[PDB]
Amino acid sequence: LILGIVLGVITFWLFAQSLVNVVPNLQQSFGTDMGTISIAVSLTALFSGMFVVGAGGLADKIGRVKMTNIGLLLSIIGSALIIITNLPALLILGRVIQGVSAACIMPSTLAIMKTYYQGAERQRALSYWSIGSWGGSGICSLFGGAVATTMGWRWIFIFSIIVAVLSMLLIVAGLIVLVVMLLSLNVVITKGALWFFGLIAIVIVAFFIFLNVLFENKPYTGATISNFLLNGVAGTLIVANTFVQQGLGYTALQAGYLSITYLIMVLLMIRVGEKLLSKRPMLLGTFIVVIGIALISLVFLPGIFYVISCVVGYLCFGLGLGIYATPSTDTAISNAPLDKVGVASGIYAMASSLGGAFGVAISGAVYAGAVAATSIHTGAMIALWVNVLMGIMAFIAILFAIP
Amino acid sequence: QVQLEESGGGSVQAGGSLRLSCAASGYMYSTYSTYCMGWFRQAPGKEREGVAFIKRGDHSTYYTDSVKGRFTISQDSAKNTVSLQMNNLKPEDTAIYYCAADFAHSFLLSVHSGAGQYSYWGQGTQVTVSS
Ligand SMILES: [Zn+2]
Repeated sequence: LILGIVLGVITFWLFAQSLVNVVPNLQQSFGTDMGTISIAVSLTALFSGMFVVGAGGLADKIGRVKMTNIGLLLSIIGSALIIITNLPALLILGRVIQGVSAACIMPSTLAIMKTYYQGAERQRALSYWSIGSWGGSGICSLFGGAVATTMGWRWIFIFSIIVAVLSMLLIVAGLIVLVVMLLSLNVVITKGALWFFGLIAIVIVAFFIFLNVLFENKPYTGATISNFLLNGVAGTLIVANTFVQQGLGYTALQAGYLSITYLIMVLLMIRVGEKLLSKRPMLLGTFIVVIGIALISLVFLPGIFYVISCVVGYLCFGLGLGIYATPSTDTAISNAPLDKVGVASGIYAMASSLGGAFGVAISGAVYAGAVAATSIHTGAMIALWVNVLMGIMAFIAILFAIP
Repeated sequence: QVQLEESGGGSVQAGGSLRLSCAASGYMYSTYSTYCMGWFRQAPGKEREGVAFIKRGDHSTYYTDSVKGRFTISQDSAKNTVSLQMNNLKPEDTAIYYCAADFAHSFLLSVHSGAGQYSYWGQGTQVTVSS
C-alpha cells in the first residue's frame, strides 16, 4: 500500500478534471449560464497551481502525511459539497477547495516516495506516480463523458470520495504575494484581450516583491528548467488533433485512436525509462519527441498513405515523453534535499504545469494567427514548427543538467 | 479569440431554397473533445428559437420540429464549414438566422440545442420569404 495509497490521491485529481469536459450537463443542474458555470470548474487548477508551493511548504513544515491526510479528507468535502447540493454560488466554493486538495497532495505524496523508497525503490515508486498522473489525466476527458452520458455528471464525484477514503484506508512568508503573482500569471495565459498588458505588470511586480522577501545550484534546477521547456510541446497534440479533424476531415474516434495510441505508448515507456536508468535517457526523450513533431509536421505536405507519418509521430512523440518522465521525476526528487522536499516537489510540479499552459497558449495563438494569414495545412506547420523550437530548447535545457 | 464568420441567406419567393453557411475561425479541438454548431432564428415579433445543429466530431445532427425534413444541416468537411440547406420555405421561416457554437466538450456527450448551452454567436444573417 505504498503506491496504492499515493495513486488513490493522484486519481482524486483525475475525477476533479473530468467534469471540465462535461460542462453542458452541469449547465442544466446548477442552472446558471455558461462562462460563469465553466470558470467555476476552472478554479480547481487555477488555485492548485498557485498554492502547490505553499501547500507543499506547509506539508514540508507541519507533517508530510499530515497534509496528504488533509488533502484526501479535503477531497471528500471538495466532492460531497458539489454532488449533494445543485446551486451555483455553492459550486465555486467546492471547486476552489478541490484545487487546494491537489496543492496539498502532489508535493507531500511526492516527498513520501523519497522516504518510502530511498534509492532503487524510488525508480519503481515515481514510475507508479507517473502512471497515476499521465494515465489519469490521459483518460479524464474520455472518462467524464462516458460517466455523464450513462450514469450522470454527479456519478463522477461519488467515485471521488470513495477512492479518497480507500487512499487513507490503504495507508505565510510571502505566500500571499506568490499566489497573487501566480493567479495573475495563470489568467495571463488565458488571453481574452489591451487589458492583459496591466495583468502582466502585477506578475512582474509581485515577482520582484517575492524575489526580495532559495539558493538552488544542483542538477534538480536543470531537471525543473528542462521539465518546463519539455512540457512546452504539450500543444503538439492539441494542434495535431485539430489539423487531423478540421484539415483532413477525420471523425472524433480516429482522432481519439491516434491520441490513445500516444497514451498507451507514453504509459509503457515510463516503465522502460525506469530500466533506462539519468541525463542519457532525458536527452533521448527530448530528442525523439522533436522527430515525433517533425513526423506530424510533414503530414501538412502529404499523400494518401501519409497517415503513417502522422501515426508513427504520435508513437515517436508518446515514447519520448515516457523515456524522459521517469528518469526526470527521479533526478529532481533525488537531489531535492530530505530537509526540504515538500517545497522542492511543489516547484517541480508547478514548473511542469506552467510549462503546459505556456506551451498550449503559444501553440494555439500561432495556429490561430498562421491559419488566418495562410491556410489550415500551412498554418499547422508554423504552429508544429514552434513546438520543435521548444523541443530543441528542451534538448538544449539538459546541457545545464550534468551527470 | 474565436470568430464565427457566416454567409448566405437572403430574400426569395415562398416554397423556394436558401443556403446558409457558417465557419469557426481558430476554434481548436481538445485532446478528446469536439463542439456543436447550428442556427437560431428570431422574427421581429417572436422570441429566439433554435433551427438546426450538428456536432463537428461525428456529424450527429438535430433539428426543431418546425423545419424537420425540409432543412438539412451538414458540414463540408474538407472545406471546414457547416451549412444549413433550407428548402420548401414558408413565411414562418422569415427571421434573422444567427449561427452559434458552444464551449468544447467530450465528443461522447450528445449534440446540443438549447440557447443557454451555446456561447459563441454571430452578427446574424437575414432570410425572408414572400408570395
Ligand atoms: Zn455541443
